[PDB]
Amino acid sequence: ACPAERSGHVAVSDGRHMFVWGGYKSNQVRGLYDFYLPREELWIYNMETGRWKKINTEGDVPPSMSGSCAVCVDRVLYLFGGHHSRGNTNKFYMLDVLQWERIDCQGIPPSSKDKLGVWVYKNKLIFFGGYGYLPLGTFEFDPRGWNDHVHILDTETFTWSQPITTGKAPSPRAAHACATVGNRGFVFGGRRMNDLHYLNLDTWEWNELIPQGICPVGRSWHSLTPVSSDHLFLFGGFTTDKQPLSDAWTYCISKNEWIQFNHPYTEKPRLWHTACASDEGEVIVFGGCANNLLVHHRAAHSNEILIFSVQPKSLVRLSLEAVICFKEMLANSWNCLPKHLLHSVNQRFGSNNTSGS
Amino acid sequence: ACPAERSGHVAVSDGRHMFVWGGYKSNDFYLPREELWIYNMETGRWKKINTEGDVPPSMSGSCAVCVDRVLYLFGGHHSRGNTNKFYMLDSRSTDRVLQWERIDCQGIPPSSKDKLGVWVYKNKLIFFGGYGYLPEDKVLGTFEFDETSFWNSSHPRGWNDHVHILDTETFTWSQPITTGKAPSPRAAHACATVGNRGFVFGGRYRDARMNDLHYLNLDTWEWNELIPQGICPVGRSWHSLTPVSSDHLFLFGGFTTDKQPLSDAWTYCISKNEWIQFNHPYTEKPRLWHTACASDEGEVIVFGGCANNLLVHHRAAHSNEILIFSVQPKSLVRLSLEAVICFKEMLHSVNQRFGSNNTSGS
Amino acid sequence: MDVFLMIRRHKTTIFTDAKESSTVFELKRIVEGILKRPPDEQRLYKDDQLLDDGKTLGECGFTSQTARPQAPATVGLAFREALCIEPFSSPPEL
Amino acid sequence: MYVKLISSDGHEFIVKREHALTSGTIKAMLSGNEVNFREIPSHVLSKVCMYFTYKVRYTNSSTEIPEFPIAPEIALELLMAANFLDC
Amino acid sequence: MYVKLISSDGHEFIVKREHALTSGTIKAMLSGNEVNFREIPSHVLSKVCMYFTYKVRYTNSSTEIPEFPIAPEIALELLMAANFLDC
Repeated sequence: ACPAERSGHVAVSDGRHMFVWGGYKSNQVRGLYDFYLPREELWIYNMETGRWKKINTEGDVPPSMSGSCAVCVDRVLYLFGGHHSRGNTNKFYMLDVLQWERIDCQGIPPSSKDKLGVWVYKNKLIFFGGYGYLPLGTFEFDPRGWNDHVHILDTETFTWSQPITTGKAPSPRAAHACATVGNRGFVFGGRRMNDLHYLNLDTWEWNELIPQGICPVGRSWHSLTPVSSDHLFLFGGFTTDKQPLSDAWTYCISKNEWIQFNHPYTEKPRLWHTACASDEGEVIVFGGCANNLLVHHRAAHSNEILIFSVQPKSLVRLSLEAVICFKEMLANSWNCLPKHLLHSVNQRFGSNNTSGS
Repeated sequence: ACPAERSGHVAVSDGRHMFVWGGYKSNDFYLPREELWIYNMETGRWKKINTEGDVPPSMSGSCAVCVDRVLYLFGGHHSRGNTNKFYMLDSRSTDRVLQWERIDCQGIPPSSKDKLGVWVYKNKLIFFGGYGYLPEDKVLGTFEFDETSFWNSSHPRGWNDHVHILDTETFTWSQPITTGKAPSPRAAHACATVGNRGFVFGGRYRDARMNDLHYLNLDTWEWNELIPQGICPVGRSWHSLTPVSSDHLFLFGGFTTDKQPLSDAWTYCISKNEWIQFNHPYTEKPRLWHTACASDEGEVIVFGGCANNLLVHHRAAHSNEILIFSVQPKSLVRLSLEAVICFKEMLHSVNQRFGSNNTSGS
Repeated sequence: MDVFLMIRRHKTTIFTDAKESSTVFELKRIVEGILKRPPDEQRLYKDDQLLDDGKTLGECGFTSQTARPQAPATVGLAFREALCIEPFSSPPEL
Repeated sequence: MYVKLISSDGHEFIVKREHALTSGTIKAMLSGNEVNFREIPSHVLSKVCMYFTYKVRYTNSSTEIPEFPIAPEIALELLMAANFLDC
Repeated sequence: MYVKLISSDGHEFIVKREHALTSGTIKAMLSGNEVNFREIPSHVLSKVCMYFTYKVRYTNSSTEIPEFPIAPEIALELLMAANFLDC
């Protein structure tokens, strides 16, 4: 009914369903090997109801890995990179009994990385940063090291391409956060850094943005998800002093300023957690750790769901929750139901003729 | 670097290093014959070494042992059927490329077969059972044709209950005269040696996998069947059975009669003659046609195998994961070694430490 | 069930095992064979309290889940005298 | 700029055009002013207009969003009206 | 039958003879009773004695092995002592 606690997993979203795969957990007894959760399973969380469904996947199943990068385009999962018991990986997997598909793309694939970020444009997948072995851009060493590559993959024809960078690219880093708002591909934090950059996905030009005023503390293993066309949402992180973070920020894009966001989860800091935006103005974050991750035997991996109410809910959702609340009372009531209204709605959404049987 | 996923491979160890060879994986495909994979059980890191000479064909179901760091390989199934050839590889050599040696043994060898077991007693390798063609010689024991192979195989095959002795001093085959009721012919059974007792558990025969436990006394050559009072692990084949003490055998994984993969672990106490189920974190990672090797630090290291019913080849979930079962208390040096490695940010064996830190570099 | 303990007089630490149902009088006889002192000349203590001879170890607060071999429960011992357990050395901090 | 939403019983609700765009249905009907609702009564449409001002005010708001009260006896009417209006 | 092991600060640890034989170095000295470790402090020797009890208890247990806790401040000293005692 609930996935095992994990960190370093991937969570993708279509607006109403959240897909969770991979990650790793700490064993009960202290040891020197991490426990990677089974490759065979994929967890789906319904953001309207709050329950989980576990489906086992066959086919070209990718190995159990952590720190991978995933994206959900038209309910089609794209997975690249990560880290397993043998080392880093540069293999690219896709997933629409569901079957994983290992695709041999044209062009030159990137190196084996993890803790990177990704952007989604019209039909291109744009990956940035990471950490891994030696193979455009730079590659600073720590045998692995931080990354600057901006590899691009076309989903229409499956060709690995790299863009011509105009402007100052950001520094090598991993465990950064990426968010997409229109043609802007945002980066923030990592290494714990505090810089804020965006890349124009249309002109392929790097830009540096310097917010004015109070700014979030430099962090790693944070989450950055857009909550509007002019707002980004940052939660959690990992300071330079390694202090876990339970604070949330809202970054206005047009005004280029930062505002703190209040929430009832100040007692539950998270790092290496995933975050997904719902269609009801919420940010759903799952997994991550509350303790210090560097000490693996003392890690406290979480399987909880934290819901931030960033935007007001729709009138449909508000009314439906009122109906759900007053279920018994309304079952003994009656109300008018104009046919033209009902037919207009059922024209848009359809009506199932087999229900109730 | 990283050995590819495989089932039907062989894995042998000296208590510190695990040697991995052969096996097969789906695209069917046998893994490169010249590759020898060495897994360092202390550091948890893999190493690849190439081989030369009379390199055996790539095979699954071969039977292998490590005696005094010498690798001995018998039987198996390559792409052109079963064999009964015997190979030796001396891992103590300083060659950059180790030289396989195929030994023409004296005496009459066993039939061409795979998926058998072996016991290591004083100066002898004792092989039992398997699946393959009819013997090409007079042999003590029983052979039984697999009726499903008449119409579905290029040549009929079946199970045997043969016992064959390979004397490592002279490389001569022989067959002991045994007493008592030998176990039925079988394949994909599991063998474990404790002193002069060669235990055999499970396997497949005719129809339906089994959970009978037998042992052959390697001094008196007297077969014995153990009937434990109480619960027993379900019948299975393609399981692993590893001695973990002078009195305990460790059983993991396998394949039920109803084709269900298994993730259960059991310990059999030889003196008490009883089974006890073993709690472990790998309940969601069933394995069959895997290998298991005992470590010098009270661990059983499981490698390879398949998570599901591999009889459907295109949907077989072959693995290269390492599964570690802690079945005996570790040494304080090893425990203190792990503690120091666990805190490298707070403070040669500590220097090598382990590999593949998923957290480092963030 | 088995409980694993440390019996500390002043600077002498006795590692020993016992059951929850065993009396603390029986624990005194274990000390008798090791330190050659009859039980009436001994007095055992927990953190601060004194244990009556008739009470069992589990009744005194020594459950199996706390008195483990890798972290035995401490039992103070006084001869015939105020109980005084000297601390062990201190590890250098990092 | 203001727009006028007219209920079935003839009530005229004049709201800000930006607020009325909260409903996708109203946004499509204005795109190219008045909008007529022959099947939405005023006790429902007035509640919808209150949601318009509530939704716009607390969109991208630093302070916590308050609860929107919905009486049970109008919940099902409001749900159907909201689904028709797409807000 | 018990044995006495004395640390570098004069602390005396009385453990079972079967438990102390886990250390090969202790086995060698006893076979050549009490043993004096003029270079092992009491905070490390107490850790070592609990390992003796832990090793004997959970050997041939046919059960999952519990954790042996080792604090980071004592890890370096515990490693060297364990190496010296061959246990």
